[PDB]
Amino acid sequence: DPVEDIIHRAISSATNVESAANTTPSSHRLETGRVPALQAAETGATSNATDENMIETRCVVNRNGVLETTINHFFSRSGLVGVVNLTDGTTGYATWDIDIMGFVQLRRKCEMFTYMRFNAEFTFVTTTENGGARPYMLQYMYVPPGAPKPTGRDAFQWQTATNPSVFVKLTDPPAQVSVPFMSPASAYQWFYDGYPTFGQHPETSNTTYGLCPNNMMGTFAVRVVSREASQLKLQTRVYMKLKHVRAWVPRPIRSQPYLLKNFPNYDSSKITNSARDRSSIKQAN
Amino acid sequence: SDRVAQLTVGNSSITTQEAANIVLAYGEWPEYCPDTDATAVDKPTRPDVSVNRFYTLDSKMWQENSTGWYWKFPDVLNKTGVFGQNAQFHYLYRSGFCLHVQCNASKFHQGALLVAVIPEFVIAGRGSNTKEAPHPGFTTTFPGTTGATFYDPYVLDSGVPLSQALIYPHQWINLRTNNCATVIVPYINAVPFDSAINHSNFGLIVIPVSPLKYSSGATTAIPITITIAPLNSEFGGLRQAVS
Amino acid sequence: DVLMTQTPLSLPVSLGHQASISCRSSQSIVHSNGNTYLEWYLQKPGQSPKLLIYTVSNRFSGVPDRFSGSGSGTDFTLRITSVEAEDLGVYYCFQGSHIPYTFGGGTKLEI
Amino acid sequence: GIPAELRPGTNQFLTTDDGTAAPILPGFTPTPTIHIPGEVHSLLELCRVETILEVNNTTEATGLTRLLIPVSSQNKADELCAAFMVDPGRIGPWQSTLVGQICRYYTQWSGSLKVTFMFTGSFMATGKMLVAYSPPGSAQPANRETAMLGTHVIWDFGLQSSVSLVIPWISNTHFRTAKTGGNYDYYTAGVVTLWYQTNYVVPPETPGEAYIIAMGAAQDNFTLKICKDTDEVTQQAVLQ
Amino acid sequence: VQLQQSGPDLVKTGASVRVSCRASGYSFTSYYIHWVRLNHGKSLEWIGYINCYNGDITYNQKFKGKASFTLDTSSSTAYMEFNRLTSEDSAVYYCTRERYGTPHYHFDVWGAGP
Amino acid sequence: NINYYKDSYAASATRQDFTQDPKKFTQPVLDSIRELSAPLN
Ligand SMILES: CCCCCCCCCCCCC/C=C/[C@H](O)[C@H](N)CO
Repeated sequence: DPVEDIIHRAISSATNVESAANTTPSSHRLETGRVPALQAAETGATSNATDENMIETRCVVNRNGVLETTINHFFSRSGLVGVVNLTDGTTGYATWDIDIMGFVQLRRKCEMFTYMRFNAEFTFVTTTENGGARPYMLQYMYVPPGAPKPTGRDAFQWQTATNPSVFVKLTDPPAQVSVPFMSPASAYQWFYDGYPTFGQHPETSNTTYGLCPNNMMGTFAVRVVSREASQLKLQTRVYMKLKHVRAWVPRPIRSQPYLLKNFPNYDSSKITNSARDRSSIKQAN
Repeated sequence: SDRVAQLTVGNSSITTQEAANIVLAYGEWPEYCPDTDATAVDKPTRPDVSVNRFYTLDSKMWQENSTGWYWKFPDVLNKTGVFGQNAQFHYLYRSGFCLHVQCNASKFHQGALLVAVIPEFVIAGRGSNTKEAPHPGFTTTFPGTTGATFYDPYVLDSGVPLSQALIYPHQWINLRTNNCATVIVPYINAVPFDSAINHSNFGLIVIPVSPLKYSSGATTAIPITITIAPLNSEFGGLRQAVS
Repeated sequence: DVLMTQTPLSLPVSLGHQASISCRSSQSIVHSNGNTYLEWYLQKPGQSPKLLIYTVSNRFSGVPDRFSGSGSGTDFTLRITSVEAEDLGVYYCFQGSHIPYTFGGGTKLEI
Repeated sequence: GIPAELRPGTNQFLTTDDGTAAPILPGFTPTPTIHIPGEVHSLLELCRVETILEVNNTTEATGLTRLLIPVSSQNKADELCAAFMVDPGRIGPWQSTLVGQICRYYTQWSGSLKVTFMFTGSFMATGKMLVAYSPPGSAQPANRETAMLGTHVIWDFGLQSSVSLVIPWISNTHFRTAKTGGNYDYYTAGVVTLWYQTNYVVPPETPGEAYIIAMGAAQDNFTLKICKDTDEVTQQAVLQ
Repeated sequence: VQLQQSGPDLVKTGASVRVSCRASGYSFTSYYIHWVRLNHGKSLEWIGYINCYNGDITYNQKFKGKASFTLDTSSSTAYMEFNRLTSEDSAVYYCTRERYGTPHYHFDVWGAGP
Repeated sequence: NINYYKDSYAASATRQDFTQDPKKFTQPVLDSIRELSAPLN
């Protein structure tokens, strides 16, 4: 009686997997009309010709483990993400903008997935640059985006009124913290197409391209607690272990070498192949 | 009874007689925004028939020595139709897509394309400096309605080799079996809604793998079109016009 | 960068040894694949130049067993054991890491 | 208090261990999740996706021509078309697939494989192609009447355009250490030669070469064991 | 596999020479073409390279504005040279070949001389 | 299965996942093909 036309599911199903799949026996087939080997790769779906339908197989109960391939145990190994150099006696402190894109061993793994979400866990190993290891005091602050970056060796930002701080010596075992998930979006994203602002974007060199604002996570500052300026050189080696991780939207793996931190350039003068060359096509070794 | 298929969205059907199948992307239908996800507190203004219909782009020619082509979505629709006048006024944006690529040939031609859908597709510069440093222009990162060409199709302008690029949703256009390919993509993004002019979500790619060969006397100009169409799109957050 | 072939005039005797070297260089290991390039080149005075040892050590096909070359860091050597009546041209060294590709000066042979 | 002596293992720092550590932000509630499609749960949903091999990795082919194997109308029968190895984790054709880039983060693979072929030829051109496979021990086979002893699937062109050989798991050990050399040739797995069955017959005014694209994947009982750190990485700086 | 340049012609100040070459015996859309000049009794110099598919010209910085390349699809090179000659550029202009995907060595074959 | 702090992100690794469903990456087609039939029919 009123206006009528105002009134007018998925495909995947999750299955628990404990071991690998089994194998059921078979026999020979002499019959037309039921062909399992022929496929069609144009339809985009991969084939599904299991080996019970090609060759005569035997009944094999399988007991291997599929535990060490889930992504919780795949990322939970700690690798280097940064190095902070400290020279004293000539400003006194040192800063490091938090960016895990720097060192290549953990960059290449974390680009397999597009949107991730985890909880990090840091560890700061600190050595004098000649293996001396004498006992001093150190202070590691953490400046969130907006707080003033400290300017001098003894300015008034080093008071630790709000933001965290870790006091540790040189002879103790290295420190360890547990940073939670700190993004304003729902998930960290590594690949952000699109300019960050509005306005008008130039033709020659737009350095704003692809800068994701959902990852600008601050600064990590460190000085040596003293009044008199001591005279020593240092390095720290900040390691990172991921945990409780969840990933989304897989993508292929980088194959060309890297050139910059923030930007994914390559060098088109010389492109390296994937497979190293052989003599002809008609021989194996 | 499985080749012939007719897709009808809005008021514009597409019939075909030599199709293969229809590929969902990651197995989930494009749906609206449930109320455990929405963060805007103003009512979204969803139209239904005005901006859900097939728009046809411009047809590139495929020759002997071609490299590739690529478009960016939803950049390509910001000038045509009512959808071009609801992505300029409105700040937010949310939709799905439903692609379709025609390329027909005779029986004595050969060759094969590769139609893919790559989420968060970044173009990289091509210079061996380490700081100044090269960067892609504005007419390359957002090509418009035409769509530029690849310079290096073997590494996809990102240092990603082509042989591993079947992990994305894709269909083949093999010119002996089918002549059209269809992908249906849901909305893949981190934040629930999205800005419409800067953050372009994903990018279609057509790369000719086995190149076109034909004997003497056949017709030499084989063109390639695209036919996209949004699905269940809703907008929100009105303001003045910014192109 | 720049290259310096250290002997612009080396005068060997047949059945003797040579050491043509370019001591002056930069790091020259970049292009980030490892693989410092540093190719060598003959030039017989009537023809086009030809290849020789193409990386630091590896020989190119057709080059005889006499042409041996090694080195590391910023030091690079050629060592040939039997100077024949053909190995008489001019020797060049071509680096290929950085963008302005440089060929160095040269090296003569006369006896 | 309670008496507690200490142990060896004190004051060390093992990387791959999972223990607690003191948080920095007390009382923190993160930004809530929303539904995002396409979630993975393992790295065995990424080994079952067919990608493109790189079979024509010879001296004279450069670029997109590397990905495909050429066929042509031969003068005789019995001829050979291509040949490669089965070793995910050895340099050669498997280095440009998702199996070859994941089975280098791990050691000791297992389970079956499969290889899918696709023919990109014309419409009016037919033929047949034997697809052989032979377990190790000897060299690469010589003529076709020797390579029809192993597993083989005879493939015929038509309206369909794919056959998918399932390379079985025939091995003495339960795993295979996925490395080659001299002493590690005890873990190799034989050759996958393609032979012309009859010929490639073509009507007049039709192009006279077609191209077979080879693909590759993994089956359902595929497991990996020990996580190591890979070798295809390259750096000498800090990426300034 | 040969690279056949043009015949040597002397040109005074204020013209272009447009020295060509022709790739003979292989697939021309799969190789770079460099350009190397040889000063008289002196060292070699590099000019720049043309990529035979997708264009992509790159020079030195000592030769910008002059010697702007072109390309032909009928198996022929840039055939290009300096617009403003001087008195010292009576050199010999070679042309070479380089594989697209890298084989770890450059400059395999060589051309003639003008 | 123990946690000494009163926050949830400071704990160790949680329980095993043990679930997977590869049909959203192998075969995401509408007309579901079977194993024993001609797929373009
Ligand atoms: C005393 C503790 C000082 C160290 C505190 C560090 C807290 C910041 C860590 C947040 C997690 C890493 C930041 C985000 C990760 C990647 O860098 C970004 N996603 C880059 O895209």
